[PDB]
This record gives sequence, C-alpha cells and structure tokens, in this order.
Amino acid sequence: MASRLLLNNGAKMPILGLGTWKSPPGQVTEAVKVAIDVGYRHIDCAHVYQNENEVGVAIQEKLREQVVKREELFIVSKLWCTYHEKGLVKGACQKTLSDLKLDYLDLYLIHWPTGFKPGKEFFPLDESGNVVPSDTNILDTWAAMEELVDEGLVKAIGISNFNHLQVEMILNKPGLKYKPAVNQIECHPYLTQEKLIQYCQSKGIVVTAYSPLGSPDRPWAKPEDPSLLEDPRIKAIAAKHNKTTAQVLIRFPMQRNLVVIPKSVTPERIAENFKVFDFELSSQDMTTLLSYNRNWRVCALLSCTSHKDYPFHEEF
Ligand SMILES: NC(=O)c1ccc[n+]([C@@H]2O[C@H](COP(=O)([O-])OP(=O)(O)OC[C@H]3O[C@@H](n4cnc5c(N)ncnc54)[C@H](OP(=O)(O)O)[C@@H]3O)[C@@H](O)[C@H]2O)c1
Ligand SMILES: CC(=O)Oc1ccccc1C(=O)Nc1ncc([N+](=O)[O-])s1
Repeated sequence: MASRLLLNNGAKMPILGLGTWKSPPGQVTEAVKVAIDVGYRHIDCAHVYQNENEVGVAIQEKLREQVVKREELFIVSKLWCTYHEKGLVKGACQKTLSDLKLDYLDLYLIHWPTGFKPGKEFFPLDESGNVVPSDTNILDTWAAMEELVDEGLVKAIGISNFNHLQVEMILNKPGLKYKPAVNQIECHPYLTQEKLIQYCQSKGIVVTAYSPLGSPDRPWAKPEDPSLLEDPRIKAIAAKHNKTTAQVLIRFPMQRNLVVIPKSVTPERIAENFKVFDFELSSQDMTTLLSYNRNWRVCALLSCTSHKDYPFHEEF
C-alpha cells in the first residue's frame, strides 16, 4: 500500500485526510494541529463548513513551528452552490484562501453540481421547500474553475457529488482545458459506488470517499438508522484483525485505491484513525464489505430533488 495517489495534474494526494464538516470553530484548530502531528498531510475543508478560519490557524501555527512545510500539506476546499456564476468563482476561491491564510489550494472542488441563487443564504428555499436555483450550468462553472489553475490560485480542480453523466459532460466539454483531478463522493459499505468508482478510475480521475464511518454525527440521524460503526458483521471483521471498526471502515476504501477523509475532533480518534497502514483486509473481507451495499445515502440533498442538475436520479 502506497500513501499517496498520483493525480492527473502531476501532483501526489495523500490517501488519508482529515474531514472537517461539523468540527466546531472552537475545536477544529486543535483537531487539525493534532492531525498534523500524528502524520495527516491532507485536510478536507469547505466554505460551507463555517470553520475555514480556524482550520487556517492550525495550519499557520504548524508552519510557524516548523512542524511541516506548505509543500508537504495537501489542502482541499470546495466552491459553494451560491457561487457557481462564472463571475463569482474567483472571488469565492479568494475568500476561502483568505480564511485559510494560504497562497494556494492543492485542490478546489465544485461542492455540488447544483447552482443556487446567488446571495447571502447558503440554502435559499421556497414555499415548497425546494431550493431556488441559479441560471448556471456545470460547463460554464467548470470553465471558471479552470481559470483558477492558470492564475495559480489552485493546483488542481475537481468535482463532488457528480454522477457519471455529469463527469462525462465535463470530459466532453467544448474547449475543455483541464480534466477534473478528483470526484469526491459518499462511499462506505452501505453505498459502495462500484460503477461510479470504476468509471472515474478508468478516466484517470481519483475518487475521494466521504462519510466513510457513516457520519454518525450527521444532524439528521434517527434511532432507526443503520450504523456502520455498530454493524456486528463489521465488528467481527475488526475483531479478527485486532482493529477498531473505524479502522476497518477507513482501510476499506484505501484498498480500493480511493482517498478517504474520516472526520474527528477527538485527539485519540484522530490518532486512532491514522493507524491504518499496519494491517490489510483480506480479499474476502473486501468482497464481504462490498456485499453490504444498500444504496443508502447520508447526503441525498433532498431539498434539491427537482434541480436540473440533481445528481442522484441517475443510476450512477
Ligand atoms: N463533498 C461533500 O459533499 C461531503 C459530504 C460529507 C462529508 N464530506 C467530508 O467528509 C468528511 C467525513 O465525513 P463525515 O464528517 O460526514 O463523517 P465520518 O467521517 O464518516 O464520521 C464522523 C463522525 O465519526 C466520529 N468518529 C471519528 N472517528 C471515530 C472513531 N475512531 N471511533 C468512533 N467514532 C469516530 C466523529 O466523532 P468526533 O468528531 O466527535 O470524534 C464524528 O461523529 C467530512 O468531515 C467532510 O470533510 C464531504
Ligand atoms: C437538512 C438540514 O438542514 O441539515 C442541517 C441541520 C442542522 C444544521 C445544519 C444542517 C445542514 O444542512 N448542514 C450542512 N452543512 C453543509 C452542507 N452541504 O454541504 O450541503 S448542509
């Protein structure tokens, strides 16, 4: 097992990163500092997580402490849906850079394929509970992303929650300058993404697996919901390797050649989640974990099912 994957921009991306969605501003600074100390060199961020300033403080302090050099870190952020208009893309990126206190991002993703009405609401909704869309399309937004590479603001650009037809649309864009480097998608044993992964990987697009532990702190979690961390089949596999269930769930996408980004603000867990390079899941473990697929999504973007670019109508 190698620790980094080669992207189609020629850069290498650490296969393990720290997630920061739901990491409070008052805890994420310590969380990122601890991650850096124990060996994480990839942090997954987003404007919409409302904590990029506090992530940037942690990064800046570790650089000042000479713990790590900038070129050794791989920092990822994401363009929010209200900024899909070509004229707003650069300014959204610069705002993220200012918050993170960085000169450049290693990777900037379109967070969702769906553009939302521009303004001061992350999620403009109407009386039907549906999102107010913007007059944008993914190809024009992609063109604006491409300019950020030429302007040196980001080293790589990519997409998130795009289905394979949406990836194909970009790959066939008239005037395409840069292929997406990464498609970041939800992936875990209840949503195995076999076709979308095979598709992206066949195109040289690296897949990042999000919510690998099943996002147990997701704000919409219900007692009747399944739980990967408490799944007794997965506990059994973990017991066999003398590892925790979290460690199995993190190692699982790694062996499929995916990048994986488990989130924690707990120092012991941040350390524990990193201890995944000292064992291997067997071929049958992998086949068994894949058999648990139920196409069960934590992030289904249910407020946008009528948006023209809603990604989860298609099979994959
Ligand atoms: N592109 C997108 O649209 C998108 C969507 C969702 C997520 N993401 C990214 O993916 C990252 C990870 O996904 P996620 O935050 O949804 O959930 P996740 O990483 O699957 O799970 C996070 C939850 O698991 C807990 N946890 C972490 N390590 C644990 C361990 N060793 N044992 C027991 N519990 C543990 C955390 O608790 P504590 O924090 O309290 O320790 C937190 O409650 C996000 O933070 C974000 O960066 C991206
Ligand atoms: C359904 C709903 O309203 O869930 C919530 C309940 C409480 C607090 C926050 C959310 C929420 O939607 N948070 C998000 N952060 C990032 C998001 N993204 O990237 O799409 S959505």
